Amino acid sequence: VTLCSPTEDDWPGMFLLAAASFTDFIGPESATAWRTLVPTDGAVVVRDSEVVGMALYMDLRLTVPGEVVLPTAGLSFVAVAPTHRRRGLLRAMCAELHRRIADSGYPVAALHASEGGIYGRFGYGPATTLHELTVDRRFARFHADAPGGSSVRLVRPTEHRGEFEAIYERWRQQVPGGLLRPQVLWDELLAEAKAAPGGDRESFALLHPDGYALYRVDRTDLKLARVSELRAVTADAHCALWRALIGLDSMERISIITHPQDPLPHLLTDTRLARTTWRQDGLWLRIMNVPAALEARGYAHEVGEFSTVLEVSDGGRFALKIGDGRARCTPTDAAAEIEMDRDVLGSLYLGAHRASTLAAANRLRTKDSQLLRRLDAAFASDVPVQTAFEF
Amino acid sequence: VTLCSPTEDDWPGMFLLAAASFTDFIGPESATAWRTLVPTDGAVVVRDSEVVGMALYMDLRLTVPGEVVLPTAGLSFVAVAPTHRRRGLLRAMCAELHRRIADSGYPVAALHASEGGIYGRFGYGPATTLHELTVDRRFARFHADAPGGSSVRLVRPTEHRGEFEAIYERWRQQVPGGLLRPQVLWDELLAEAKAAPGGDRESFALLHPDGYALYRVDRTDLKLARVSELRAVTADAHCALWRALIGLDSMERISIITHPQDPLPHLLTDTRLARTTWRQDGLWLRIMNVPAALEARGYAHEVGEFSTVLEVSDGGRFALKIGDGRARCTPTDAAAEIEMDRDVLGSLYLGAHRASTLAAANRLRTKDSQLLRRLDAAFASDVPVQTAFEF
Amino acid sequence: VTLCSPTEDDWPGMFLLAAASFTDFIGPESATAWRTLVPTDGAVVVRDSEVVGMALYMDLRLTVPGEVVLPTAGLSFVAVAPTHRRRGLLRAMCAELHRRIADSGYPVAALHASEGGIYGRFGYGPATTLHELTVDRRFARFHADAPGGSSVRLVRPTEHRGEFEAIYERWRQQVPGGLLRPQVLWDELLAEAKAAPGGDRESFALLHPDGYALYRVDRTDLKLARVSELRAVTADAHCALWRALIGLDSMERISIITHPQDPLPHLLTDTRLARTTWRQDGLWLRIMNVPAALEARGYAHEVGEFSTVLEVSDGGRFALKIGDGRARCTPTDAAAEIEMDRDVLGSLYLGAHRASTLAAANRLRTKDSQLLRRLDAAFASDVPVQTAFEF
Amino acid sequence: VTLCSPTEDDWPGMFLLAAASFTDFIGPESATAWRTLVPTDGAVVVRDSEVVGMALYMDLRLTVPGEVVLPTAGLSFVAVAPTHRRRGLLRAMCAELHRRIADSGYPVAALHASEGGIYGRFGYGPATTLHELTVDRRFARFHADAPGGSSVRLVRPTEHRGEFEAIYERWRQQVPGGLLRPQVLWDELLAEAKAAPGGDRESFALLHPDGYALYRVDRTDLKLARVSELRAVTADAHCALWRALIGLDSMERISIITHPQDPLPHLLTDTRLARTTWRQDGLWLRIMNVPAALEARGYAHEVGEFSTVLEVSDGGRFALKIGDGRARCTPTDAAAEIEMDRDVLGSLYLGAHRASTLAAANRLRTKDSQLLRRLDAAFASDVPVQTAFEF
Ligand SMILES: O=C(CCCN1CC=C(n2c(=O)[nH]c3ccccc32)CC1)c1ccc(F)cc1
Ligand SMILES: O=C(CCCN1CC=C(n2c(=O)[nH]c3ccccc32)CC1)c1ccc(F)cc1
Ligand SMILES: O=C(CCCN1CC=C(n2c(=O)[nH]c3ccccc32)CC1)c1ccc(F)cc1
Ligand SMILES: O=C(CCCN1CC=C(n2c(=O)[nH]c3ccccc32)CC1)c1ccc(F)cc1
Repeated sequence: VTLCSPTEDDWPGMFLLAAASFTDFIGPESATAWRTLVPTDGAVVVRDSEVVGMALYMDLRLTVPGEVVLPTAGLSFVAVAPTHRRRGLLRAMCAELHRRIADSGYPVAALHASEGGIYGRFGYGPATTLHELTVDRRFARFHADAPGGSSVRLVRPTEHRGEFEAIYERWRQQVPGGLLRPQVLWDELLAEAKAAPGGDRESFALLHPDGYALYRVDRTDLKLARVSELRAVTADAHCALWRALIGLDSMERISIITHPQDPLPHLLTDTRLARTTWRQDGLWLRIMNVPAALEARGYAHEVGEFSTVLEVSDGGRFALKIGDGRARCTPTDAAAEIEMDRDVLGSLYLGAHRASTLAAANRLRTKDSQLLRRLDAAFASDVPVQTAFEF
Repeated sequence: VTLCSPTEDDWPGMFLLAAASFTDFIGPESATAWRTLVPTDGAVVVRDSEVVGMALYMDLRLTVPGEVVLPTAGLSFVAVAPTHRRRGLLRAMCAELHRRIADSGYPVAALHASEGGIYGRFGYGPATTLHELTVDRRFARFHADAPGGSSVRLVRPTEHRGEFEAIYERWRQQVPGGLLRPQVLWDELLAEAKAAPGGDRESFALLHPDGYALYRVDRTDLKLARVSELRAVTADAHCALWRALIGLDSMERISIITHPQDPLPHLLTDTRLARTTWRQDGLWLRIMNVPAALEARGYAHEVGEFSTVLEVSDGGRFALKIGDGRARCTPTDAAAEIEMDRDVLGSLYLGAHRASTLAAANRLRTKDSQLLRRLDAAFASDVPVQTAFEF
Repeated sequence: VTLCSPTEDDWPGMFLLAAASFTDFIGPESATAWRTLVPTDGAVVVRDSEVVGMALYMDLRLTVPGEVVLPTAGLSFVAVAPTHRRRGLLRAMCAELHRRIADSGYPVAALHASEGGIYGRFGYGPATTLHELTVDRRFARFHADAPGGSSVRLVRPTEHRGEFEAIYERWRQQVPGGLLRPQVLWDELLAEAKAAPGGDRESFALLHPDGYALYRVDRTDLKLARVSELRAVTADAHCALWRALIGLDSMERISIITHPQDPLPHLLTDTRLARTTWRQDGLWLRIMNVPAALEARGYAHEVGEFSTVLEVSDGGRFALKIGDGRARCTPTDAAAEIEMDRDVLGSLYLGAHRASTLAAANRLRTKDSQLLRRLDAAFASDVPVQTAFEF
Repeated sequence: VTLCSPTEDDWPGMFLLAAASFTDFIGPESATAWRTLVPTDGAVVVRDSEVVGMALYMDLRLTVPGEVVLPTAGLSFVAVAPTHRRRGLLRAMCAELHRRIADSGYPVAALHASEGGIYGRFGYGPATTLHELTVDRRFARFHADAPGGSSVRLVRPTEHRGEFEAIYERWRQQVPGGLLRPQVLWDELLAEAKAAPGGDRESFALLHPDGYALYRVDRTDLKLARVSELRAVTADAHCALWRALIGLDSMERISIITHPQDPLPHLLTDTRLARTTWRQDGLWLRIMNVPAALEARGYAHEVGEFSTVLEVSDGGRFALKIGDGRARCTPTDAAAEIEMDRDVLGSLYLGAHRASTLAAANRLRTKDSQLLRRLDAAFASDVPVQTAFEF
């Protein structure tokens, strides 16, 4: 019907659509807390009267390679009523928000995808990889070389908020994929930590000066401990926390949603005991401003200075010069040496996907295999890309 | 009791131990064919009279980064009788074969591990990663950018041996992890292709000028096609074969044991449809001669010349200079800048594991983070490491 | 229609009824081998022309407490056509065979029951207990006290028939529940040992001078080894064989159908690792001649001489005197002190069930609790009752 | 760090360790009620400041054969923080409590084991056997001989506390394994009887003058009734209650955790319908004072007077004379005829395990098989050993 910024009167209608669209809907109280991260004009609704479509973005701070922090539009709360499918409501809402996001001066937008087949056509590429490890801790023995053969304390999460906040803040600034976690999201996290009748069990924390793990026993599998979050600033902290987790003698299995480069398997005499049980796209990126994004991040120092011409499909053509870990990215009408869709650049941006891999799928086109190797090396992240928290 | 090279009289006793030790035992006829790959003095047995221990190596040819082919001792048929456990028979047999392998002039030994917790202590490190992808082909749609939007033929494997041989030979020479597949292993492969009463179903082949896929419907899950092997020399061949496999309209799912950098997910509009259902160590490497191995392989051209001192624990100390994609590796008593166990070098050698990841687990020790980045970049493989065939 | 001893012409019709009645039917060749154990007049058929009912008994030798061996009628191959149910054919056939068995001079009849609710009314009581133990052998560690901390050999069963025969013969004579295993059943056992296409895997043997285990990997669960049979004459042999079985390092689990008093759990540091996964009635006994049966077996020496009057319902009344491990059992019309149905006496006879337990269910009636304790102690078996082989 | 009796200030720290260690943790309110059973100096904590280890014992009254009631130290609430494993904290805490328990004058200590591989080395032997029976009540028909072919009432548990208390008190005094159930544990039991939102369903009671059953429908399997507790003083009460339970016509299955000698199967025309679905060690015993324990219990009258010399490993050597159902147990330096570890004596003490079975595992050593038979008969319990309630 019409596409508008919602009034205060629209939010009950938005909560109804949310409840009907999201099985994990956090409820009106929690949703109202997350609103404090939505700027003025950060939300659109379609009315037919009742809300049949909604989408918004939150003001986020995303760490990219080089420990550079970018202002980031975090898309969220995106729903079309089941009564109004195949009516181009998602396309209309995504076009309006992208317009507002671009005009506001955000260099990147980000989201978590409900399905993998939807956001590629709006220029979002999967930029981090979720990697679930399940450890059969009954067989787990630490390698002779593993650090810390206690510095770790078993604590109530709500009693050590200050220490978790300070450790997380250090973590998010040093890791590509890191997000600033504002105070309202700490309020929400520590509320979810407590037990619920017929719901999740009590959360516990393992606290080190340079890391923490939040974990809870699974609702139904009482021999599975699920680590909701492990933030370690040092290798010593990461090993110490895993020694403590393998010490949960009443559990058969410890599971964590981590990143592909988690060193956990190498801490054990049997690397195979850390089984990959699940893999999925994590954070998705849409590069809003190609030159601003490419100039902002740091590049591998190991690759020698090189120049090329990059065309993003309907996204501009640029003279790209990378040397001394920095990029210069300027307008040109010179012949393109590399072509890709905007989504592909998003997938390269945090170093989670190799240019060579995307080239092999013809998502990235060049006639120079030397240029491909140089892109691969340059866009690689020294610190492996991790996922911060879902939004 | 005693450790000897087996006589012809010992092989029936070895087949009994094999049958009792290996649920996948290929049987005496097939085992006798695989013997033709075992050199004179390539086998040891422990007798108590009956065979209570055995181990052997086969003469293999392994492709490493730089399209360099190394003579490789492939350990196989390693068994201790259940009556003679915890008697140091494995250690005795592994020490004797390694002695023979080293003296024979092999720069590397390789194996497939029955368990992950066993071969690390004998200096084997996991060097390739098996990555099972399962595609729900009912939802699978190819991306607009994907090549070849037919060059592929559905054929009987036994009728196109010459073409499979020629395609495989091109594949194995261009890919790190590639093994020469001798004639006896082609005889064995095409025998396993045929249907067995109460066994596997008939194997089919999809044949392209520059690639093939061997597949069969699963024994019990009649909606699952299992790709036993897909060898593609070009991206066009890889895409064409996957278009054909997604055309198996009577199947719900196509599964393949592939490598982490398989571009398949990027060929689809929904990358998530190519689900990682399983991950395990593939080929394990023991570097027998550190300087011969390190000098033999090619290194990334992107990293500028650098020099360091590498100590392998009880494996020598070496002045290591890497530049122009080549390494020089000479004896030194100069202070070590990098320390690691022999197994760790095996894990780095084909580029499947990052020095940075192993350093984070303290399996690789240095005080210079710049040196770590340079090792990471140098040991990286341009062509992603794949697994050839199990032995 | 009519009840007759079958002619040679009837056996094809009997094999058809067998095939249709028994999913485990051994087939006409094996059935013809088992016939050699059926005496002249050991079989009845009901014809309607076609066979609609059959039953037979084999000449067996059953060991009872005191190492006494009784001639035993082993009922088997009992079937009523699905076309002729609820026509009293089973009752007619059981009455005729029991008549022949009694007149032939057998003191006891025995069977394995297809269902638990059928044979009680014909005077059969469950006399042995099948107890399946499943060991998670990955955690299994032997106790410091366990014997034999090798005497055991891994062998092909067919190559050591003489040794298995000799060990079994010693076992069956010393254990209540022991059956003589004739030559035709050894022929049949060693034929079932070999692998079958789309059937069972190859059987292996662990051979000690004073015991053997026959085992095979499960058809479908390739991490489960099933022990079909373990016959140990000494505790040393039993422990040595279990050390070897726990040495099957490619298995997660070892299962055995054993007896409730199997000492296996006490050999381990964690008794709980030997899990009871299944329990069922094994051998069923019908006491044909009460005085002959009661006088034949040995009794506990620990109980002092006592006298009572036992009435079996429609089975006679007897003055029963037990002292010095022997019983005298003579006719009397004196008042009964103990009453029970014939089936209950069968359940007491091998010591598998306590008189006190059966009394608590009112299956055994007396007004003297002292008499109950004395029966309990007297009928107890020093050597625990085991099950020999199914028939 | 240090091992102390806890102050009131320590109990919040103990509740945190409890919550993190025990998935079935009863919560601080219930735990505070169970404290009333812990004597002054009945608890130890290890502090590192925070609680990293705890253990306590409760004052219990345990019935042993001969209807003799022993003061019993019931170990419970035993936990080591996952941060402080493999630091000998359990050994230190168990040594201190055993010292206090011995000095206080308890002849026996008892516990329920979280795992089977832990308490044997501290002298605890499994002394009762939990036996789960599952009845498919749709097929269940009572035998002609079964008593009571109504005396039973369906009631709300909270309304008949006095009658349950009085029946239980009669039960616990007449059965080996019986525990006095104090008022606080009746308060706790009847609170657990009520329904919980997203928790257990409402409990019902079947009440007979001489027995009760407490049962509830399973949370998730709505065709399974679980009997939490059935206490029957007479066989008539036991049968009447089972007739009522088989009358739960909306259920497919009735399950109960009972003892191996439960007469239930013998009440049915098909004994096989009472399936053993689970078997585990119940109560564990550590004999603190060998002579006090052995002299306290009654022995079988059926065995004639005999004398032997018993050595408990690091537990004393004793002249043991058993006659007229009583034992005299005095110091001696005479040659040992029987040797066993302390844990083994615990396993024999309530008659749940036969000396012959433990001898077959070499956990009990003698050279006289006649002595073995006499021990077997003497330590046997006339009334079968049952399990009271878990602690
Ligand atoms: O509603 C959102 C975004 C929140 C997305 N959620 C995504 C992730 C979360 N969760 C988890 O990660 N595990 C959970 C289990 C139960 C419930 C929620 C879980 C929580 C948030 C919202 C609402 C109103 C706004 F203005 C702006 C935004
Ligand atoms: O026995 C071997 C090594 C073969 C290892 N196998 C390892 C891998 C194989 N397989 C598969 O990959 N899938 C299979 C399914 C059923 C049976 C075998 C399968 C086949 C070979 C041997 C025997 C005698 C020698 F002298 C030297 C060596
Ligand atoms: O047919 C019988 C009695 C045999 C009863 N069976 C009962 C037990 C056996 N089996 C097992 O124990 N496991 C088996 C697996 C597959 C097939 C058979 C199995 C084998 C025998 C027979 C036939 C003709 C006669 F004259 C007299 C008697
Ligand atoms: O915490 C204990 C011992 C209690 C052991 N539990 C063991 C057995 C029980 N349970 C069951 O049997 N089924 C249950 C289901 C849900 C919750 C508890 C269940 C309850 C008690 C304690 C606490 C403080 C003390 F001072 C002294 C002692």
